[PDB]
Amino acid sequence: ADENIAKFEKAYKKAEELNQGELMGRALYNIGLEKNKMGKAREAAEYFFRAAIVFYKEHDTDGLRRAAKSLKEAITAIPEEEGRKEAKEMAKKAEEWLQAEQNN
Repeated sequence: ADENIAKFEKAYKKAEELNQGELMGRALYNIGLEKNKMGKAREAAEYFFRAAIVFYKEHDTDGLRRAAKSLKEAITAIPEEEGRKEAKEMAKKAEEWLQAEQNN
Protein backbone atom coordinates (compact mmCIF):
# COMPACT_ATOMS: atom_id res chain seq x y z
CA ALA A 1 0.00 0.00 0.00
CA ASP A 2 1.12 3.62 -0.93
CA GLU A 3 4.60 2.41 -2.14
CA ASN A 4 6.11 5.69 -3.48
CA ILE A 5 4.11 7.71 -0.88
CA ALA A 6 5.48 5.58 2.00
CA LYS A 7 9.01 6.63 0.94
CA PHE A 8 7.92 10.32 0.50
CA GLU A 9 6.50 10.32 4.10
CA LYS A 10 10.21 9.97 5.13
CA ALA A 11 11.51 12.17 2.21
CA TYR A 12 9.20 15.08 3.16
CA LYS A 13 10.69 16.39 6.47
CA LYS A 14 8.99 19.06 8.67
CA ALA A 15 8.80 21.89 6.06
CA GLU A 16 5.91 23.78 7.74
CA GLU A 17 7.84 24.57 10.99
CA LEU A 18 11.37 25.01 9.53
CA ASN A 19 12.99 27.36 6.88
CA GLN A 20 13.20 24.45 4.37
CA GLY A 21 10.45 24.72 1.67
CA GLU A 22 11.81 24.54 -1.91
CA LEU A 23 13.29 21.05 -1.06
CA MET A 24 9.68 19.86 -0.44
CA GLY A 25 6.08 20.77 -1.42
CA ARG A 26 6.64 18.81 -4.66
CA ALA A 27 6.88 15.66 -2.46
CA LEU A 28 3.26 16.27 -1.16
CA TYR A 29 2.31 17.03 -4.81
CA ASN A 30 3.75 13.62 -5.91
CA ILE A 31 1.94 11.85 -3.00
CA GLY A 32 -1.24 13.66 -4.13
CA LEU A 33 -0.89 12.23 -7.67
CA GLU A 34 -0.58 8.69 -6.19
CA LYS A 35 -3.69 9.17 -3.92
CA ASN A 36 -5.80 10.12 -7.01
CA LYS A 37 -4.25 7.14 -8.97
CA MET A 38 -5.58 4.83 -6.17
CA GLY A 39 -9.05 6.50 -6.42
CA LYS A 40 -8.88 8.53 -3.16
CA ALA A 41 -8.73 11.99 -4.79
CA ARG A 42 -9.79 13.69 -1.49
CA GLU A 43 -6.32 13.29 0.16
CA ALA A 44 -4.90 14.06 -3.33
CA ALA A 45 -6.61 17.50 -3.38
CA GLU A 46 -5.49 18.23 0.25
CA TYR A 47 -1.82 17.55 -0.63
CA PHE A 48 -2.03 19.64 -3.85
CA PHE A 49 -3.28 22.55 -1.67
CA ARG A 50 -0.66 22.16 1.13
CA ALA A 51 1.98 21.77 -1.64
CA ALA A 52 0.62 24.94 -3.35
CA ILE A 53 1.07 26.85 -0.01
CA VAL A 54 4.78 25.74 0.10
CA PHE A 55 5.32 26.68 -3.63
CA TYR A 56 3.55 30.04 -3.05
CA LYS A 57 5.86 31.01 -0.11
CA GLU A 58 8.95 29.84 -2.09
CA HIS A 59 7.57 31.70 -5.20
CA ASP A 60 8.01 28.45 -7.19
CA THR A 61 5.67 29.44 -10.08
CA ASP A 62 6.12 26.09 -11.92
CA GLY A 63 5.02 23.92 -9.00
CA LEU A 64 2.29 26.41 -7.91
CA ARG A 65 0.84 26.37 -11.48
CA ARG A 66 1.28 22.57 -11.58
CA ALA A 67 -0.42 22.14 -8.16
CA ALA A 68 -3.28 24.56 -9.07
CA LYS A 69 -3.91 22.71 -12.35
CA SER A 70 -3.92 19.23 -10.71
CA LEU A 71 -5.90 20.58 -7.66
CA LYS A 72 -9.14 21.46 -9.55
CA GLU A 73 -9.07 18.17 -11.55
CA ALA A 74 -8.46 16.01 -8.41
CA ILE A 75 -11.54 17.75 -6.90
CA THR A 76 -13.79 16.66 -9.81
CA ALA A 77 -12.37 13.12 -9.16
CA ILE A 78 -13.21 13.20 -5.35
CA PRO A 79 -15.52 10.19 -4.29
CA GLU A 80 -18.52 10.18 -1.81
CA GLU A 81 -18.43 12.58 1.20
CA GLU A 82 -17.36 15.04 -1.57
CA GLY A 83 -16.68 18.09 0.65
CA ARG A 84 -17.35 20.52 -2.25
CA LYS A 85 -17.45 23.90 -0.35
CA GLU A 86 -14.15 22.93 1.44
CA ALA A 87 -11.99 20.98 -1.11
CA LYS A 88 -13.12 22.77 -4.33
CA GLU A 89 -12.44 26.24 -2.80
CA MET A 90 -8.75 25.20 -2.41
CA ALA A 91 -8.50 25.18 -6.25
CA LYS A 92 -9.84 28.78 -6.20
CA LYS A 93 -7.09 29.67 -3.62
CA ALA A 94 -4.38 28.25 -5.94
CA GLU A 95 -5.93 30.31 -8.81
CA GLU A 96 -5.59 33.57 -6.80
CA TRP A 97 -1.97 32.83 -5.75
CA LEU A 98 -0.93 31.91 -9.33
CA GLN A 99 -2.48 34.99 -11.06
CA ALA A 100 -0.96 37.36 -8.44
CA GLU A 101 2.47 35.64 -8.97
CA GLN A 102 2.15 36.64 -12.68
CA ASN A 103 0.52 40.17 -12.57
CA ASN A 104 1.88 40.73 -16.14
